[PDB]
Amino acid sequence: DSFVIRGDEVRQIAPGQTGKIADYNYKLPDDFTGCVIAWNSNNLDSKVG
Amino acid sequence: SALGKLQDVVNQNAQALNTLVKQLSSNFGAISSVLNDILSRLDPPEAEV
Repeated sequence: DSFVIRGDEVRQIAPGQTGKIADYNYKLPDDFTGCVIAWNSNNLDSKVG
Repeated sequence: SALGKLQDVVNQNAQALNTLVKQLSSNFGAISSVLNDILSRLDPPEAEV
């Protein structure tokens, strides 16, 4: 599952979490058997303005 | 007390069921003893625990 988020609210990509993103965009199940990996993507996903 | 042999079992059963019901008033370490309220104030990562 590949998407871009922000450090604030990034903690919601964990099982059973709430918030605008976790509730309306991507919701992980409570019984999750897997892991989430994140890395700084300033060079590719950040553009001026 | 002449009928104490039937009274002790009747009293023990009434008290045992009364205590069994009363255990719902016990906290066991939770923020509140009432299940309907616990879910409302607790987000799933803490509500499930």
